[PDB]
Amino acid sequence: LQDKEVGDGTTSVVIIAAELLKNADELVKQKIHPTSVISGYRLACKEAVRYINENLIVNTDELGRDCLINAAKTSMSSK
Amino acid sequence: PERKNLKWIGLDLSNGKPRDNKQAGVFEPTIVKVKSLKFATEAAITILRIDDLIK
Amino acid sequence: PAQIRFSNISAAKAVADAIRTSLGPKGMDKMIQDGKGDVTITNDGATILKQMQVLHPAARMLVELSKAQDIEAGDGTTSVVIIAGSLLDSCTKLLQKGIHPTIISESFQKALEKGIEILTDMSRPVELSDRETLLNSATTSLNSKVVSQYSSLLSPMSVNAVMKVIDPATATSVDLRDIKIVKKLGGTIDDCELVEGLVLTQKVSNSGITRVEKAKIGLIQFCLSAPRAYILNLVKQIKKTGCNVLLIQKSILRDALSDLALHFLNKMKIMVIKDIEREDIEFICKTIGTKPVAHIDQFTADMLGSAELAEEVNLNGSGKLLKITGCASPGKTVTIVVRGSNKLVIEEAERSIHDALCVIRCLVKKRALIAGGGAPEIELALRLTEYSRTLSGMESYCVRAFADAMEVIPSTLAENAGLNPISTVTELRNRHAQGEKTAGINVRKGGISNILEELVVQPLLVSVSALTLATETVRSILKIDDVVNTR
Repeated sequence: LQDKEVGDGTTSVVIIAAELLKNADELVKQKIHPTSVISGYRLACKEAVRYINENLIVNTDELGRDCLINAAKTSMSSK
Repeated sequence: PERKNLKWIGLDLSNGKPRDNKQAGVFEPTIVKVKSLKFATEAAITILRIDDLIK
Repeated sequence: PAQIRFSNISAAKAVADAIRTSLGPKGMDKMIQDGKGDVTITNDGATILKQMQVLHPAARMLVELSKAQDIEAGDGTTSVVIIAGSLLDSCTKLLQKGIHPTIISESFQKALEKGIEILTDMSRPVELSDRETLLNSATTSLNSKVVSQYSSLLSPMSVNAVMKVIDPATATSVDLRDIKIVKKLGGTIDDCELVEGLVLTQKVSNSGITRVEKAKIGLIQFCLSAPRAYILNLVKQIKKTGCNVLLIQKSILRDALSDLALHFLNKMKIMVIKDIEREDIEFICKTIGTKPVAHIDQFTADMLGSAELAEEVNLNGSGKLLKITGCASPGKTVTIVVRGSNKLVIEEAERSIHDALCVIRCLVKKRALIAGGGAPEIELALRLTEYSRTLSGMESYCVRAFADAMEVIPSTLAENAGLNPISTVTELRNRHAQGEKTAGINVRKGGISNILEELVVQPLLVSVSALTLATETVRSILKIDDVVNTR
């Protein structure tokens, strides 16, 4: 279902989810109910997306070209 | 507080060193990262919900 | 005698605790691949109980409780199992203390009627039909779904359908019998209509006239067959009388209206729809007044059903439906014409409309309402404990045993919401004993507070019917003392 949206990111959306599974198991082994861990994951992601959207980048304007030509240069590094 | 412009210091995807990204041009669309975090949390919540079985 | 009763207790308690975590909206989903591959991922325990491989008698009687509670009120399916299992678990102390199961069962009956009369006046009842609080209960029920954006699309339609016919069934309560329902694949969700009378969804494609003001209706279930004798006489009877809209049934054979008789029935172009649905056939006949007659010599002049507007009309632009008004006694089951291009907006709309039906029939069979979510169970566990203190004899513990077994519904609601169960339950008891009834556990935000401010409320008859059914089956399983195979 992630794969139909943007293409890549599939290994990351598997790996981060698996680490959330692992750390949630380590939490619920400490007499924590999984309801609390699920709601904490929900609040963490809801806060994290606002953390991301406060600190995004729109430098790639029509004025942002030296960073863009540097992106082009570093995309073909050691060739 | 003054060093807010030490924020995008990510990993070198080729050689693995702490490196700039905004000057280096290492970029990824924000909707990709947001949707991947959303779907990873949804997957984690769904598999954590299947819990109440001795199995 | 006791060794089989104990096995009944243990089996029913084990089959009740297999769905005990699924209580409440935070009840987690299951997975039992018992049998031959059952991927049973669902948070609702009713369909878990309907797929449970059950061999024990007392474990099967709670599966019967599930369907009984779904028939009576449509809600609280896991509650009637958890209350019964906790009660049967609490019977073991009364059995090992020395009380015979007859005294246990009759004291549970006394505690049941005491709990019903305690719950029935501690409510906040409605005084009139009160369509505002019907829409309030719809916000409690028809929302928290994918039809949350279809809630105003669906709640006042059924509210107005009960406004049309406040029907005299079980003390003028909502039956399954207001104005006949249909559903059509395709269309938009806004393409629902409230009708007056019979609707058909199936594809009738007549180039000629099916639009008759005196649309005479018959039910001839005699289709055509293959050996002319028993073939054309019903169409000659159609040319006699003139039943211009007749629903066809293929009860005889498969070639229903062959071109010999089909052009005979397209020389006047009758309505032709085959393979009519069997449970709705008798409701269609209750609507129309014609007779469901397959014997073509039993077609009489008093079989002429009445209809006013009968058209193969493209309702909502393209849906070629056959709607009918002006019948003998139409109106068979509350109309929500479920149209939807997507499939989930069909099935969830119809399922939530049935949920709305089973709660508005709950709201008006008994016209009271309480704050749901663990508050009346704590209230019962307090008042029945006081009553068992006042009560004498060997029943004095059993009603007390009825009291503590009531406490599993908040505690699971405390546990499934992640709270520490025992401390939150006794803090709820301390709050209720000096405060109010409506204090409980808001699961929708996860915290103990006054629920009537936080609005997790339910009609009274859900709780009353669940307590009645659970006490009935607990009574029966206590009275059950012998089994025998090999007839």
